[PDB]
Amino acid sequence: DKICIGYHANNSTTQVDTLLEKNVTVTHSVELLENQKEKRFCKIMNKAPLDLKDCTIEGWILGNPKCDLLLGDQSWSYIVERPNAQNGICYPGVLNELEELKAFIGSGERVERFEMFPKSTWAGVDTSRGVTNACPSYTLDSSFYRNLVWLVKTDSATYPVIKGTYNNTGTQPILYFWGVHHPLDTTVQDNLYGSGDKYVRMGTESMNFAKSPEIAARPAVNGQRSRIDYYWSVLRPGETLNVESNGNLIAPWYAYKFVSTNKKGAVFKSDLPIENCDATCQTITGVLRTNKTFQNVSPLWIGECPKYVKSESLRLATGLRNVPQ
Amino acid sequence: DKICIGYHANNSTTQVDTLLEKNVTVTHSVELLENQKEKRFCKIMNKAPLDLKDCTIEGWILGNPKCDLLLGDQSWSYIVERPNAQNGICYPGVLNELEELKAFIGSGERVERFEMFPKSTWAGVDTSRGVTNACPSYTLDSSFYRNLVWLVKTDSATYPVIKGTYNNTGTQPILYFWGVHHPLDTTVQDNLYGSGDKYVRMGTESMNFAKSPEIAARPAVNGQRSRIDYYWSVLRPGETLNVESNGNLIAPWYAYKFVSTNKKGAVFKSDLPIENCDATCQTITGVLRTNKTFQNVSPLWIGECPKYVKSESLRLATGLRNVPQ
Amino acid sequence: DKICIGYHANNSTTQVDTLLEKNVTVTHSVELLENQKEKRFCKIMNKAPLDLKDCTIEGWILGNPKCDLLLGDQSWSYIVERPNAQNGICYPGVLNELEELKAFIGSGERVERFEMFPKSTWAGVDTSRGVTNACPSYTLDSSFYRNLVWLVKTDSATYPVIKGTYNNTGTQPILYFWGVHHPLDTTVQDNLYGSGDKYVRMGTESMNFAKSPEIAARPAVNGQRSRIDYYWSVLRPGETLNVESNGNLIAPWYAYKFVSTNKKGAVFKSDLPIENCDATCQTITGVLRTNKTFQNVSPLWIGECPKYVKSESLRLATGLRNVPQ
Amino acid sequence: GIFGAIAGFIEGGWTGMIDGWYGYHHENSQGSGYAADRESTQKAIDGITNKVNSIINKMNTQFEAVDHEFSNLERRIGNLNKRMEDGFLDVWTYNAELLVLLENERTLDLHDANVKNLYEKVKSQLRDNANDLGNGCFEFWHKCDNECMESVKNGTYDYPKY
Amino acid sequence: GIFGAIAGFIEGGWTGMIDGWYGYHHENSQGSGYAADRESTQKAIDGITNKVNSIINKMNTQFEAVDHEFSNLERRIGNLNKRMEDGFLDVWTYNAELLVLLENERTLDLHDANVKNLYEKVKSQLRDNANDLGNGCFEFWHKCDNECMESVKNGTYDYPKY
Amino acid sequence: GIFGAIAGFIEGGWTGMIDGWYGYHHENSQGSGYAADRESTQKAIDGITNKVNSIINKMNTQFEAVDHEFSNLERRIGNLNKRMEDGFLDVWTYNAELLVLLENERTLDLHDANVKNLYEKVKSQLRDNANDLGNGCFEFWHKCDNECMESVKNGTYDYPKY
Ligand SMILES: *[C@@H]1O[C@H](CO)[C@@H](O[C@@H]2O[C@H](CO)[C@@H](O[C@@H]3O[C@H](CO)[C@@H](O)[C@H](O)[C@@H]3O)[C@H](O)[C@H]2NC(C)=O)[C@H](O)[C@H]1NC(C)=O
Ligand SMILES: *[C@@H]1O[C@H](CO)[C@@H](O[C@@H]2O[C@H](CO)[C@@H](O[C@@H]3O[C@H](CO)[C@@H](O)[C@H](O)[C@@H]3O)[C@H](O)[C@H]2NC(C)=O)[C@H](O)[C@H]1NC(C)=O
Ligand SMILES: *[C@@H]1O[C@H](CO)[C@@H](O[C@@H]2O[C@H](CO)[C@@H](O[C@@H]3O[C@H](CO)[C@@H](O)[C@H](O)[C@@H]3O)[C@H](O)[C@H]2NC(C)=O)[C@H](O)[C@H]1NC(C)=O
Ligand SMILES: CC(=O)N[C@H]1[C@H]([C@H](O)[C@H](O)CO)O[C@@](OC[C@H]2O[C@@H](O)[C@H](O)[C@@H](O)[C@H]2O)(C(=O)O)C[C@@H]1O
Ligand SMILES: CC(=O)N[C@H]1[C@H]([C@H](O)[C@H](O)CO)O[C@@](OC[C@H]2O[C@@H](O)[C@H](O)[C@@H](O)[C@H]2O)(C(=O)O)C[C@@H]1O
Ligand SMILES: CC(=O)N[C@H]1[C@H]([C@H](O)[C@H](O)CO)O[C@@](OC[C@H]2O[C@@H](O)[C@H](O)[C@@H](O)[C@H]2O)(C(=O)O)C[C@@H]1O
Ligand SMILES: *[C@@H]1O[C@H](CO)[C@@H](O)[C@H](O)[C@H]1NC(C)=O
Ligand SMILES: *[C@@H]1O[C@H](CO)[C@@H](O)[C@H](O)[C@H]1NC(C)=O
Ligand SMILES: *[C@@H]1O[C@H](CO)[C@@H](O)[C@H](O)[C@H]1NC(C)=O
Ligand SMILES: *[C@@H]1O[C@H](CO)[C@@H](O)[C@H](O)[C@H]1NC(C)=O
Ligand SMILES: *[C@@H]1O[C@H](CO)[C@@H](O)[C@H](O)[C@H]1NC(C)=O
Ligand SMILES: *[C@@H]1O[C@H](CO)[C@@H](O)[C@H](O)[C@H]1NC(C)=O
Repeated sequence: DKICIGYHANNSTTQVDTLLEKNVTVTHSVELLENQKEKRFCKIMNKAPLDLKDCTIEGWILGNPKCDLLLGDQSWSYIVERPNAQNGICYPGVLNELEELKAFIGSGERVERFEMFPKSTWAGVDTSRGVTNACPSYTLDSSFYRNLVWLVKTDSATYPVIKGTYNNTGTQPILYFWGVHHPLDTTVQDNLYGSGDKYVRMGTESMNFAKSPEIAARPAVNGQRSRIDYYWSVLRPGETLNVESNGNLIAPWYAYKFVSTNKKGAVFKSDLPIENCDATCQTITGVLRTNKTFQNVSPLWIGECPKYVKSESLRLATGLRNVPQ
Repeated sequence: DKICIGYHANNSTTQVDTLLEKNVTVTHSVELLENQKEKRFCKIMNKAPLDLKDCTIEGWILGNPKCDLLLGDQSWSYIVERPNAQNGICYPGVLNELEELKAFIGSGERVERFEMFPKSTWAGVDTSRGVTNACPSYTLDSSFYRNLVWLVKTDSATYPVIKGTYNNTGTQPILYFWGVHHPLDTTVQDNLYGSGDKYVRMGTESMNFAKSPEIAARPAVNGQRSRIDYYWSVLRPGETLNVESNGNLIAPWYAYKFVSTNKKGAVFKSDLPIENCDATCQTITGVLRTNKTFQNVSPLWIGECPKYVKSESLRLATGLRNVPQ
Repeated sequence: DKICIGYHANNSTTQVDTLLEKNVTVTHSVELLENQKEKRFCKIMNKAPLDLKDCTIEGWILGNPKCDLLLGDQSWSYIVERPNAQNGICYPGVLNELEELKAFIGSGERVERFEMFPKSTWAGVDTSRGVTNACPSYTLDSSFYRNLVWLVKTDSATYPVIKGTYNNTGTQPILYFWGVHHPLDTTVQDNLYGSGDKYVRMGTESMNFAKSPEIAARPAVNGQRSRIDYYWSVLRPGETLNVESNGNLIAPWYAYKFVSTNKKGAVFKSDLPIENCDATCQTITGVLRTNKTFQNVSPLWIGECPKYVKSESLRLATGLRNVPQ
Repeated sequence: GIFGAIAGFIEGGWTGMIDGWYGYHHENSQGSGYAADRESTQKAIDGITNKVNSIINKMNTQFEAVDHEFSNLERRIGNLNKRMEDGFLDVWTYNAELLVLLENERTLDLHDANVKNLYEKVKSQLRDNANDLGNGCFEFWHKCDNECMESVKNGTYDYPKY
Repeated sequence: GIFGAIAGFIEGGWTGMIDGWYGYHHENSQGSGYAADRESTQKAIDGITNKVNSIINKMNTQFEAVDHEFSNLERRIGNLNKRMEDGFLDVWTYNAELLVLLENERTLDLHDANVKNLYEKVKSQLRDNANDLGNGCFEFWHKCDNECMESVKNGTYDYPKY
Repeated sequence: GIFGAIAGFIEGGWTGMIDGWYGYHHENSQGSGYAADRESTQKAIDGITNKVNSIINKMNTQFEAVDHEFSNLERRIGNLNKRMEDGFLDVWTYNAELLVLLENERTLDLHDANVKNLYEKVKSQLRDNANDLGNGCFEFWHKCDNECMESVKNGTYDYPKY
């Protein structure tokens, strides 16, 4: 007659590591790390992402004519920019504070396009010949940014002082754009804006801007030796904007009422497919569907994701050392 | 006849958590985290903090006329700026590199105000009519910054080239300020500075400055459509400053000999009361009086504080499991 | 007849600390931290470091005449700048974006000097009198930067519009330099560049530059009340550079084909000796020769070093408590 | 294991005991069988469940990388952002991997301790009345029927009898 | 507890023993009383005091947040500063909370081990001369006066006598 | 130590045992000698070697400080870089120093456990046939020659004989 004391064994081959010993088979364990992704983009909070397709961020938001598919109001949970987008800044030039612009837009949720300065704002000048072959649309060989208007002298008269004003009476900040033209030589300058020292001056309650044309021949890009210095800013609720110029102004035409997100916001550069599905966790390299605590897929995500870690495995023993006989 | 082995029990109801078990009563324990504050500001190293009261940092250091209480020499262990301070930049404009200025001042301990350029420095111009209704004092309806002087043309003569020089012969760096006026139109420009292309140029051994007026009508602020671009810099010991201008100069009048702190320095934005007491640890939301190792009150402090942590409690068992009978 | 169970003791006096007990003698232990350095610089990947000797980074790369020892092609595993280097920017002025320049150069491995714009590039102007006593060589009392050329008017003629072009057809980016002269007054300006409003304009596919002379008397440095604003940039493979100027240009003469490193790169400010030896781990304060896991010598290094830590000792027990009898 | 029971003086486990982690094998005239000790098994499950959840809860924050962009004249702050992101990636990897190795070692030790104490509980009950075979088994000197067995398992074995 | 003594085979503690953590209860013709074992109590106090101070010393640095300000065109570095400050806040919270849970578990284990070893020290001294009741109590077979009691407590019990 | 063997009921170590960490001292008619127990010694060496290497491997990344420079108008980001570099310096110092204190305590405990279990292995083999002296020594009641000694050491002592 006998009684023995003992412990559980089973058919487990699953192993864990300890400080004293590697590769120890245990009866029960839990894996804490996820290494599996769905290689696609999905909706977050069942709001869809904004695919740029063949437009870059600059082309979309400046209103590049070949980005008409995107033109107007947009809502997004995040933005996907494709690595081989061809339609960006068509008329050569620098967009000032580009990296801060992308960060600002990334913090957003929704834009409403609206007409900020109708072409009939600018007295005594031409608003209908501001096109170029550097900026084709899909139908015209010479067009321009739908959110800007390239102002040129009329008939013969010297290009006069023009003025514009907009008091933001709404509750939402306004994202807007403008520019300063820099011709390649002094005859192109006179053909377009006449003679005299020209300026572009802008101002709000909290911001001043002043720039002059810098005439010089730059290397040809998209067939142009001239340049444009593009600019952006944000008009806060209650502020008002004054535009005063007597030459070289690429005027703000349309602009965006901007809704700031409370979540995180992201701008993913990726060629992954956007599909019709939902997710709570979206990394730049795919969706994660897990309960697990860690993941080694990506540090870059939107939504609620597991902690990122370089580990291949994080298996925790729960059961005991498996010693079957 | 018998002898038993056993362990201490007592009337403790204090509990701790372990990895295996929550809510375990123990005979002895120590709490390591502080969650208690005195909601007030005190002296640090029994040197008092500088209350700005109704002035912002810009108003205080530019010498806004309504900040005369603060005007002159100051010593501080840290600075308290009130959220509803009304007296800042009275004549509308941007203070350049504002955030770097606040950081510089925060690193300080003491300022000595002194006259850098007496009004009689600037030859052939008027130094007594540089006032404005945008900048009232408590007695005059039209005054100006006590540390600056708004220079205007005299009588009829064209505003000439003026010059100023200061060789810092002392042992302390000098914090100083200047400006460039930007009138709303071209008649106000001529009424004040005459005709011609104007400039403000400044230079030291290690710094150059050059700017021109940018004439345009900005939205009205404090009744002004004009603007001033304010500037600041630091003249190091042994350096000398040259001011050359022929228009639009808001001249440096008074300036500050600046003593850099060796401690940390802080600029607290808070409406908490400053009282007559001492402390070794001052957080933005109150004094901590402790021996404890952690605190969950604030990450922001001056003095010698406990490590900040989000925890509600960090109770360490010292005694054993309390099992009374 | 008896058998005893027991454990090893030895003559060890080496101690370790535990959470419960300090200063415990153990039979065996391993030290994990290194505190020993060779106070010298050695080769890394048996490529030697570049000693600047008596030149600063700016003097070396601008081609200060007193840095001819360094002039031309260089390869390095890292750069040693000496704290008391006297030969830097000889003709007073600011090198724009200096800190970004040092970071760029630190990321490099090799420079090839080559002639970018031969003096015969600039039509109708003098390229042989651009010297100064502020910039002596070791033989001439008045010379200039070997990588720049100070252009001055000829004979009598107004200084005309000059132009230069360089299409980078190679596979390596090009580091190049230029400048804009700022004379102390308006006669020196006319003596050198003639009358009229002058400009320096530069441009590539991705960069624009435009600046004008700002005439003013600055404090004397190296005998000069004038100044030069120095500039630098990088011409990427496939880009081309256009220089257009009608006054005040300090032209790019020589330039550097730049090889970017894949390793880390470092710029050590130190007066330590460079000797003929090899190393795998080089800190700013000396070589480390170890197998150990930690080191308390320096956070700053190139090569493959142990983790930096403030500890004096990190001794791990391997053996047991030493209890000899 | 440091307590010497699992893969120690009790050389192996029981695939035949399916209803728990620690327990008994009895043998008498009525026959043979395995039975879990539910008190010590449940206590172990509660403890380890609590350990797993505490780890899961302490690891319940995330460091958020961003891919803000940086121009070619922002090499210093772009590299600052990279070294900081890599910085937190390295300490959290260290924390997770080190915690798992440390907790695994102690978890196996806990089980080992529990088998040992269970064995001691039974040894302390039987005393004279059984022979300790040295492998976790006790041979009774008296007859132990099913209610005698059950009284050992529930810790109420009546020594003065038998 | 993994050593099986506290709230184990010694079911409860003694509110009557006030002068230490571990000790004895004796009973003989002269009567009854509690007495601390000072050697093992003091050794435990020194160990745990050392543990508390070491934790307090390793936690004796502070990460310093600053509220430097950032303009609207410095959104990237302003957010860099925020994520880094939150970064260190999260690892130090993790470190403190995890350390406390881990150290509490091991501290209770240490006490448990100490009661167990004290019990073993006495068992090893008495051997035949007393009956181990299984609950930490020993019934002597011989008379044990006050000096006999004290010789057990100070670990000099003389077995060959009695 | 929490297991009570090292500097405990086995008061001191043996300078005379040079070939291992744990072992035996025997004494019979043929004389006296020390001998390492190679199984438990080797197992301990493998375990601690594994612990040392795992620590060395988890600490095998480095935070890289840079001395990029910062102008006088970059006080905020220059200080951001300083606080971040000091930030990682402090958590890695904490991690290394705390890990070493914690691992040292547990390493000494492991050795203590191993001596204890070795002692138990022998006690369990001899049972009646020897007298446990309470200090790790066993006095045989029967003659134990060299092959009898060796059978205790290799764990095959034959109780039914003698
Ligand atoms: C631990 O196990 C023992 C043994 O299994 C349990 O004792 C058993 O208790 C039952 C009743 O609870 C006893 O049976 C009774 O017998 C009388 C007739 O004699 C009958 O009229 C009652 O209705 C009942 O059937 C049984 O004899 C007894 N076994 C013994 C003494 O060996 C004990 O209750 C268990 N304790 C715990 C806390 O689980
Ligand atoms: C451990 O406890 C025992 C028992 O309490 C201690 O032994 C006791 O020691 C005292 C003296 O130190 C003995 O008393 C002596 O007796 C003679 C007369 O016989 C007297 O003239 C001496 O002046 C003294 O009073 C006492 O008999 C003895 N108790 C015994 C043997 O049962 C022992 O010293 C303690 N050891 C330690 C290390 O604390
Ligand atoms: C553990 O130790 C014991 C004792 O040292 C080992 O048993 C010994 O084994 C040898 C052979 O392996 C026995 O010797 C044999 O005797 C016969 C004559 O009787 C001879 O012809 C054989 O060639 C051989 O010499 C020896 O008697 C025996 N010692 C005993 C029984 O006390 C045992 O093998 C060891 N086990 C392990 C796993 O190491
Ligand atoms: C509003 C306007 O002026 N549009 C013009 C445009 C501009 O005048 C010009 O971009 C300003 O610099 O010029 C257009 O063609 C210019 C033409 O120049 C040649 O040298 C070049 O080889 C061609 O590729 C082309 O750029 C233009 O297309 O922009 C005509 C347009 O009406
Ligand atoms: C030194 C000086 O010029 N002070 C003037 C001031 C300046 O000329 C003016 O600020 C420069 O732009 O003008 C003062 O009043 C101007 C007046 O303008 C009206 O259009 C407006 O409605 C009023 O609110 C007021 O700003 C002034 O107060 O600054 C007079 C002062 O003497
Ligand atoms: C190319 C050229 O002009 N070189 C001159 C130089 C420049 O004209 C001058 O630096 C431009 O501002 O002037 C040189 O000497 C100038 C002389 O000025 C005195 O006031 C001063 O006291 C002297 O130290 C010295 O600087 C020069 O050395 O640069 C002559 C040179 O040929
Ligand atoms: C040991 O572990 C490694 C990975 O950790 C695994 O690839 C290998 O198969 C394991 N070996 C055994 C015998 O389990
Ligand atoms: C428009 O702006 C002016 C500032 O010039 C402000 O005073 C006015 O109230 C605003 N009007 C509306 C309708 O908000
Ligand atoms: C358990 O702990 C929580 C907080 O940790 C406390 O609020 C609760 O009262 C505790 N429960 C018991 C029974 O002690
Ligand atoms: C003032 O500055 C000049 C530089 O122009 C310097 O040479 C001189 O020594 C200084 N004077 C004093 C008194 O420090
Ligand atoms: C205790 O440790 C300190 C340093 O940790 C050492 O200086 C001192 O000599 C040690 N004391 C003893 C007695 O070993
Ligand atoms: C030089 O640059 C031009 C751009 O103006 C480019 O089209 C041309 O192909 C380049 N030539 C060579 C040889 O690379």
